[PDB]
Amino acid sequence: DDWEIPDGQITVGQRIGSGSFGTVYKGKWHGDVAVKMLNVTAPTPQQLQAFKNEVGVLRKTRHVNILLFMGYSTKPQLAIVTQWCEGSSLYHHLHASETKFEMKKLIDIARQTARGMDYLHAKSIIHRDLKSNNIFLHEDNTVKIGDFGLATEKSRWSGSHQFEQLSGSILWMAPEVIRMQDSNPYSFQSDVYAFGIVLYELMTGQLPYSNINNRDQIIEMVGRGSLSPDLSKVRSNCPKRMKRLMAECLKKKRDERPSFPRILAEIEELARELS
Amino acid sequence: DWEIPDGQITVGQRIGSGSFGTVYKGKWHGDVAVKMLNVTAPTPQQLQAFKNEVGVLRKTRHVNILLFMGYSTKPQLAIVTQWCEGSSLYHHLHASETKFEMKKLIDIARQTARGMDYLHAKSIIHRDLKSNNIFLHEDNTVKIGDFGLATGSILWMAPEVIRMQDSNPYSFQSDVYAFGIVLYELMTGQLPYSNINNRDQIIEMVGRGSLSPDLSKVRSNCPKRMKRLMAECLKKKRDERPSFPRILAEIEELARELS
Ligand SMILES: CC(C)(C#N)c1cccc(C(=O)Nc2ccc(F)c(C(=O)c3c[nH]c4ncc(Cl)cc34)c2F)c1
Ligand SMILES: CC(C)(C#N)c1cccc(C(=O)Nc2ccc(F)c(C(=O)c3c[nH]c4ncc(Cl)cc34)c2F)c1
Repeated sequence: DDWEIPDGQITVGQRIGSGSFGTVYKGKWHGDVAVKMLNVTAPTPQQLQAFKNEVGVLRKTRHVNILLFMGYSTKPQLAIVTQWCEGSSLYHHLHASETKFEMKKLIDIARQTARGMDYLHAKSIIHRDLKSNNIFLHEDNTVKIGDFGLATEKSRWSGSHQFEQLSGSILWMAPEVIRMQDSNPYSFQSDVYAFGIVLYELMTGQLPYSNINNRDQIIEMVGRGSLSPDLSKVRSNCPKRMKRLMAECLKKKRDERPSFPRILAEIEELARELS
Repeated sequence: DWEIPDGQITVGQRIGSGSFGTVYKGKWHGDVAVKMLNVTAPTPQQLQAFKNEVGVLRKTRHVNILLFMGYSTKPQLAIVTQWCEGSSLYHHLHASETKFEMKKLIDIARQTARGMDYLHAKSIIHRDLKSNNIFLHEDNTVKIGDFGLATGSILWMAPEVIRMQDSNPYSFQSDVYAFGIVLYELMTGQLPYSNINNRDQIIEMVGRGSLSPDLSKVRSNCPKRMKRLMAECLKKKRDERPSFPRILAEIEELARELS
């Protein structure tokens, strides 16, 4: 295969992070790359299948707003090679750094994120974990959507042990995803809900549910339909179109949420109005 | 699969002519560029050129190479890529005469060498590298393409190429020479031979080895290692020029030394 990179070519440099996703390094290969390695010793069946699936998903993508897949290696380690992203995630900017973006820039971040997601859905790819920490602000001018924490081990059990491991994603999980009444409750429409929460973050500067003190309460109440983000907390310069669009993306009945083509078109119209 | 069904792309403003056909800005999950052949039936030559271009572009996944996104065959042959925002390096250096700091000039050289190293690793010869084919996307990321008239090549032609030595005088080393001329443009802010008035004189004298770029025009803060590298890339004899892995390594090292 054309995207396999022979052993010896990549210089694997600094370790950036390790976790349930494997280990990510900065590397050199015709310039800067990121290298995600999924095993150290002989890979398990699970690891091999996770690697094959991730390469298969990524190889379907060629879009400016989706992390650029570049290649893979299989020996001595399973490795997925992509572009290097330079900067911080949207989550890090908004919630860890007190970055103060101008509204035109908040809308551009929304617009680029919507382009990437519209593209994914056109390629029949449900992201499954859209959230502001997976929206990379590369060189502070380009959004790159990735899945920067994809767990290699998948649980077999549709259960409440899942919520610990997915604690970093609870705020972006649609109500039907929380309730898990289907064995795989993820859809294009659950990605749209997550995008609604991102809109909330951009237009309020805050995470939803900031006054709820524990995750179990969020899980219970969002599941029951008794907790919803406080939309009144949008900043005074929030455009009217964004108030409407955010409420539509957060609709409790999944089939009432708008599609990404419609979301994108609305945000493109807004951006034109502000320019 | 990369075929884009008809009707999905909104074809917008006409930008210019391409290497074949016509380039437009378009909409397709965001901005794109679309190069279309606006004929009702393509010739064998046109179909082959389309196939060769899609085939080459599909082999590329690198931040410094224009991103291929898809193609269409009906009703017209079309090649779809990312839209590049900004201007070419030619435009910045020679038209706007944008005043870049030396750190940025070196970064542009470094990014161009990454893209070219990548191409040559993928067994792709560019054949028309020049500053008009180096797009400065968002004023800071190099995208190498072959933009034709959307953004004229004798100044970048190695002596063996300009003298028409044989029916196909191109090689990785003629790409290296073209890169040497891009280095010259970056480091001097000028085109080579800016004082020579006649194209035929340039063709004759560069081919013979009696005219070469005036390296005295390099800016006083051009690092010595960059000037020497440029001179190596510009060697009149093809086989004396360095490979891109060596070029890239040298630029990476000299850039590290500056900062
Ligand atoms: C298409 C989709 C649904 C999206 N969207 C998806 C599905 C599955 C996985 C990924 C996915 O993105 N993989 C992946 C693979 C290799 C990596 F190195 C990294 C990775 O951490 C980085 C890749 N550059 C980086 N620069 C800087 C930093 Cl700090 C980290 C990285 C990575 F996240 C994306
Ligand atoms: C891989 C290689 C050897 C390199 N390197 C190569 C070989 C052959 C052709 C091309 C090649 O680049 N094709 C191509 C196809 C479609 C286009 F729309 C355009 C195109 O003008 C643009 C694509 N975005 C653009 N943003 C802005 C503007 Cl002003 C123009 C464009 C284009 F140049 C590249």
